[PDB]
Amino acid sequence: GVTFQSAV
Amino acid sequence: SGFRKMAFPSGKVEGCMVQVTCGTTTLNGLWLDDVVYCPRAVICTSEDMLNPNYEDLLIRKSNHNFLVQAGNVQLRVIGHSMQNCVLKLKVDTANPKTPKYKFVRIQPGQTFSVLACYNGSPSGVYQCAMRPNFTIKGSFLNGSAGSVGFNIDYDCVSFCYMHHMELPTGVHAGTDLEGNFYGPFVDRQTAQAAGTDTTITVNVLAWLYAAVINGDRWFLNRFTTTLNDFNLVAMKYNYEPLTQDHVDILGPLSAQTGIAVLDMCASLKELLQNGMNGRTILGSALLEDEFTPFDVVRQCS
Amino acid sequence: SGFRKMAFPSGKVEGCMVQVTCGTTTLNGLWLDDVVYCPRAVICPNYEDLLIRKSNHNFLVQAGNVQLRVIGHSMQNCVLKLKVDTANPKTPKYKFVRIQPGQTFSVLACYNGSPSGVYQCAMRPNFTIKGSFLNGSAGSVGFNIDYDCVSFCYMHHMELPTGVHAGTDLEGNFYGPFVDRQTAQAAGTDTTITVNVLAWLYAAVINGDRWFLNRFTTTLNDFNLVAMKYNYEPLTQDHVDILGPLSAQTGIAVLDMCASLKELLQNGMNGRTILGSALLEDEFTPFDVVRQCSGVTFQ
Repeated sequence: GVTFQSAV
Repeated sequence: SGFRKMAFPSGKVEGCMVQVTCGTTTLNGLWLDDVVYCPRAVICTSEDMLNPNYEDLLIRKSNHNFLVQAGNVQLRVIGHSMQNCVLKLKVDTANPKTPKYKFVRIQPGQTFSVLACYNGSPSGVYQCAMRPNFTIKGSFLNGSAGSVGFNIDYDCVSFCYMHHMELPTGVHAGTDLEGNFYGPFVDRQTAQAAGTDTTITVNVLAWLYAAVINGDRWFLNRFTTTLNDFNLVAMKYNYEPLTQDHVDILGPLSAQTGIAVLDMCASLKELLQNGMNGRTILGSALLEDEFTPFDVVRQCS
Repeated sequence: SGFRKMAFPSGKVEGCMVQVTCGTTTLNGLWLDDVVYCPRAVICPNYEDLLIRKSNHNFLVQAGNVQLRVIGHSMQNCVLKLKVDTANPKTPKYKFVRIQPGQTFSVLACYNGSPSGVYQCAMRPNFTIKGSFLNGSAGSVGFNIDYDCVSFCYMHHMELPTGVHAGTDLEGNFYGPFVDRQTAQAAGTDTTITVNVLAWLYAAVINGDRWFLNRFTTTLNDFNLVAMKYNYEPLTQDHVDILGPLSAQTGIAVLDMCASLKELLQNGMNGRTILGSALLEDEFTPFDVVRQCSGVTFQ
């Protein structure tokens, strides 16, 4: 449940 | 008079924010002089975010794979390198809005302002602290990576944080501006958890001093304590240990109020045991720990 | 995730702040187009009209290291308008707006014309603001950003004896029953901004903090009868409408959430916290929750 917070 | 969570004015940082795109991935970059700093995870593909090999991914990129947009202007990337977890994109234009600045790696307990941005544009500014477990309790959504934390004491912008990720408890992890993570975290979506967080004791004491400076004394008591006895009590409430350095750092606020540091420690011990019984301190019904001794002096008379 | 007291980015306003000095009084001015706005107390029962027999050169206006040439002066309500010979090249798209109690705004606290900090404040129901201001802060301004437009809504004037603050809109009209003279003045009984509390309970639900939801619902009339007894502002149907998005986005209808708030007032929090607070926060508007939780940006 670890999330990069870039956007795609 | 008054006491607020006060951020630094954000204009000097606003003028550095850009949008960085690589393939279908977009985040924010920090344009200082002729370099754009951003999280290296912008080069990851959606598929491989568990175990990216960043060296391998970066060598397959051309300068023209990086789309960098400042407002409506596209910046030309003329070189690129990776430093720890940050990518450095060399561009052919120095940012004319570059402020006087430096990079600093902060210690847990330190505070800073965050300019949360999306697509290179600012959404808002708020105060944050580096927690003892090296997370920050931010307010960040998808696309906020590359937003920065900073202080602007005097004329110089000190950048201390670049945002990368959100952990499963909803708190945040990121790096200094040299790309080194705070805490044991890595730029991978593998399972990671923040350690147990604790309360920043020296900040709580600073804030009680701010309360006395603003004319509130209801929580003081006649007692003093020793440093070691206070630490034995504080640990039982998951408070960070108070060191003699912290005691020294509180010397100024102690002199301004006439309340010795260990006298204020005895008042904090009693507040931990009794709670506030329906009263507030500086408008809060709990003990606030994201104001440093320096923050209190900056804000108060 | 997360939820913080979030101010608007302040860059557009920082480029408008200047220092205004008259005699031994120094405060801040707001330089927009070719006019500098500041509190009329900079010229100081004061007969401000009789006191402006000074010349344009009596007002020293400094923008950074540059002195602005004043070429006229006039007074509007409690604000002085200094005409200068140069339009501010940094003037943003802006307008002046007067806000209502319960509305929030960002304060750019300034000293000697230099911005020192930024924070969020609410116009209280008793027309004060719970600011953080020291001597030299008069003329600091409050603002929101609507889309691309800076809406200036507050100019700081003074501190009341309880330590809260009073000021004007940018046309010089005070918020609240206050005057700009040394006379005995007090903050009236304040009340809690009900619609803002509900907005913040929605923010809490968006962030997964849900322990206060209950099975009960209520009516606007039934809720207001209980709420007035705890010194909460009345909730109008307008407020219900404004919360419509959040009510839809969370599945808690406003009146369903109202029943949660109704219980929190009568029963307290029973030792729990909401979004990291042990009291009911009332300085986030419904729009504040939307802008923060959807990542609205300003360009």
